Amino acid sequence: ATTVNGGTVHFKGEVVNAACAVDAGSVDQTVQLGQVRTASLAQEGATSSAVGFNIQLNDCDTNVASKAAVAFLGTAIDAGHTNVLALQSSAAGSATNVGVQILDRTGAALTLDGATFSSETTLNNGTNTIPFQARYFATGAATPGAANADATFKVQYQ
Amino acid sequence: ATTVNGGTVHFKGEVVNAACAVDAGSVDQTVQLGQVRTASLAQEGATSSAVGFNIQLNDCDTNVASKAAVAFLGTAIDAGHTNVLALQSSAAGSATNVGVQILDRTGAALTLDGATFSSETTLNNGTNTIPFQARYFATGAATPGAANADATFKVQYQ
Amino acid sequence: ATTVNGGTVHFKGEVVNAACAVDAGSVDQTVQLGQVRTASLAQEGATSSAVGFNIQLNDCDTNVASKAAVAFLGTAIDAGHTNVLALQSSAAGSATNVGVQILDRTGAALTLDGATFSSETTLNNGTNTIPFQARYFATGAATPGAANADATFKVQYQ
Amino acid sequence: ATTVNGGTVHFKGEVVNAACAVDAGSVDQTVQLGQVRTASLAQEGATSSAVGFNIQLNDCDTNVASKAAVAFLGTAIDAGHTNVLALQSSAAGSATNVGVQILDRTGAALTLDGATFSSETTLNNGTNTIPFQARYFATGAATPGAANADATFKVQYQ
Amino acid sequence: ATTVNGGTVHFKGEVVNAACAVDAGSVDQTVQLGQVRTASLAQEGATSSAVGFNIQLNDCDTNVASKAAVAFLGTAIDAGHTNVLALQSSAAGSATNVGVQILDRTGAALTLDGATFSSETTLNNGTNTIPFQARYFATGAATPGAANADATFKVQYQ
Amino acid sequence: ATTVNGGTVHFKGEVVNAACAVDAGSVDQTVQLGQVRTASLAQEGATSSAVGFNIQLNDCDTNVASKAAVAFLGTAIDAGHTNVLALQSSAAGSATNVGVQILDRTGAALTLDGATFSSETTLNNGTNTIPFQARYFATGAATPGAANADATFKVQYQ
Repeated sequence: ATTVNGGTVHFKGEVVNAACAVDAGSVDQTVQLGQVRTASLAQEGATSSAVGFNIQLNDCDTNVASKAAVAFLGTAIDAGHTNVLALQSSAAGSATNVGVQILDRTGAALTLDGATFSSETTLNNGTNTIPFQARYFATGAATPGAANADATFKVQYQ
Repeated sequence: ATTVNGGTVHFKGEVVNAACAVDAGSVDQTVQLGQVRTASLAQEGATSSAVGFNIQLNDCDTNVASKAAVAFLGTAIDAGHTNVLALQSSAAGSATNVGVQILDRTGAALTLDGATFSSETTLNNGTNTIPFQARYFATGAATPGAANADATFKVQYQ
Repeated sequence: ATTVNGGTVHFKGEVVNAACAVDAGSVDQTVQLGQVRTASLAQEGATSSAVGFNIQLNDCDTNVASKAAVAFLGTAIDAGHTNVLALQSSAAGSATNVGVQILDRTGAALTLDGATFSSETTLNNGTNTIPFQARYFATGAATPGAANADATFKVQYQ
Repeated sequence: ATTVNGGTVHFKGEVVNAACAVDAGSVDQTVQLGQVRTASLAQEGATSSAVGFNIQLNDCDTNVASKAAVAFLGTAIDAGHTNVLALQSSAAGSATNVGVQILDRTGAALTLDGATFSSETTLNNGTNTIPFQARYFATGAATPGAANADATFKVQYQ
Repeated sequence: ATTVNGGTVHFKGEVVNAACAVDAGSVDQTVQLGQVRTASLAQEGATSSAVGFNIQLNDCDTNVASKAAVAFLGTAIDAGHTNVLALQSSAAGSATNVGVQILDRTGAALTLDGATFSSETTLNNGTNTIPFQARYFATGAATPGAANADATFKVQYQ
Repeated sequence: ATTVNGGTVHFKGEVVNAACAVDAGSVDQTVQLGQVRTASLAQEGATSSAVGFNIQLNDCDTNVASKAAVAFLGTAIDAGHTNVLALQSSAAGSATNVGVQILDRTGAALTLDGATFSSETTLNNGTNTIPFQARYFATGAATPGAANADATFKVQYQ
């Protein structure tokens, strides 16, 4: 009887030519690292506790590819720390001398060039979960502030 | 003492003469369908796994109306596929022979003309959620690319 | 106390005896198609990915009219391609053998003469948005250059 | 090295002895009102929906002045409607019985004599923005046509 | 080897001499009020449900200032309702007798004169978020339409 | 029946002979730096917190090129600071001794001559995202004011 305007729906997705497809919950996931004390990042090379995040793969076909690796891309904090993400929230409130390190399943920090892939993980037919960890890395004496960071990843099927 | 310029706030809303009001989280929502392999859309009529999204109606009054239906409006991929959304992100990166198909609570695909309303759902006083599903539809051999799409919906109360 | 002259303000608008009124954001809008590779437009009939744009109608009264259609009027690239917009930015830099195609909600290219109206969209009282898509159309081997174009539209109410 | 003629650049500006300075984007701005229906302006005194626009003040010094007001100057539509702008685009095609009203931040229409100043908004050090609204005013039965208008403003500092 | 023109990037920001700095996500934010029924705004003085939004301050120094207040500036709907924002989207389609009220942390509606600051909130070193609410206010029998509004705010530190 | 003039639509884009094409959302994008305090920019060489932005590439073909680099072009603040964007808003109200630095994915600031390309990022078939950061740079004691800036970029494929 009465018809009114409702609104808009935006659909996001991608068609890939690969052995697996990234889950809808892994393409744009947010990782809450929590707070970290300055006393825990009081020197160069100091690290915080790790926070785990996963990249799920769906509809995997082991006949097409047997192993999958992930390479992360982002802004590095320095020219001597290529495996540490630079913080980026705003222009005023952000921690200095602090970055974010992404660790593959072997526990090694991945360099953020978009070309160095992590350790290959064998795939099974179906749903695959690749484990990663993230932590704060101190390039000096840390100062308080926001510690948000962003990165993109690509998956290599071989 | 010290007063500085802060910024600007924009308020978006609508006043409707209807039995229900669309929730602020449903008037403009993003649905992340994730990725789909090209191998899963290798023929005309192929479909992917469905992703659900809801349209929430607030402050519903059953004395005004008891049933609600939703009609979507968007560009169609072809004249032979009038229930398949055409992808629209940019001029370079997009999947070909692929479209987004919107499913109502009965599993049928809705016509994207803004005049074919979904199955009517009984309303109760207060908050009502109308379930919907979105998937990918292949009008041929799919090719890799971005698969973003947009559509608008209206709500009919009777 | 101190009075100085500030400037000038210009107001643009129209009064129409129609069922709806075009929104202020739709009477003069810019659509960013983005870049497209010459490799994707390497032959006659080649098309690019589509970019969407909407023409919003406000204060619609379904008693006056229930269906709305839109015709477009611009310079055609050729007499054998009457649905392709010719590019026009300057005298030096522009793409050759490239045009702009406007697609209505059925996915069909519209003739650019201001007399071939698109598919009639059902109207509801209040805000109405009519979806359109724009893409690049190759009338030959495309060559690099700017690809700016423009057109005027008129709305038919019945 | 080939040297060719390039063209001409014209610089516009003004040196003011005032507390603030009008932004380069506010000295000459175009306000797009959109379309309005004759049915919404079918009687004397009928108003349309308002469209907002701002006049921005830069480099404000509160030590010189603390309050700024704006007076608008233009051709009135009648002797009994001195706060309604007369339309002016060309000798034909303009709307009759329609005018433009500039609304203060208190919602009151401003007299278009260049001497009635608006509400005195309080200034802060730095960028300052004064909100304004423009709407269509019907002095009779509105007729279709173009509804362009122009006005000039001066800023009072005290 | 192949160099092409990419595009343009625009950087927006402000340098302030204040105890805090407004976050990049708070200087220009959109608040989605959602829809409201005319039945909920059927009389003068009727209010809708509130939608919350925050203004975030970064790099706060409690040594410089301990309390922060926010004053909003915009066009008032009338002269008796100086705390109700006037709607402004286009010349047609907006709601009538409907406004937007901004409520501070104490629930009181703020006068939109740009000089009546909200309740003082104590600042802590680092990130501070000031809670605000926005609701709909009826100045009579509400009529259907778009209900967009805009306002600017300034932050006082003392 | 009733046909009225609707308005104008302008299509903007480019045809490029390159390995990738810049996304429509990256050809002309506005990034919000936010506010920054003069206390954080109180000396030459002082920097602010970084704000990230991306240049998305679409329809990438790794058979044409495997790496992409971006060079930015704009007005430098001084002769000794060739990698700091000069602020440009208007004849009044801008900040002094403040500029914008665009940081490569390696964390280094880029020279703004349109010929110093950033570090190459490996490309994959399909959508590619190149990360960048923007911050404020002080060439002296910063003064309050607006801090808007502009720059153009070009992409090298090799």
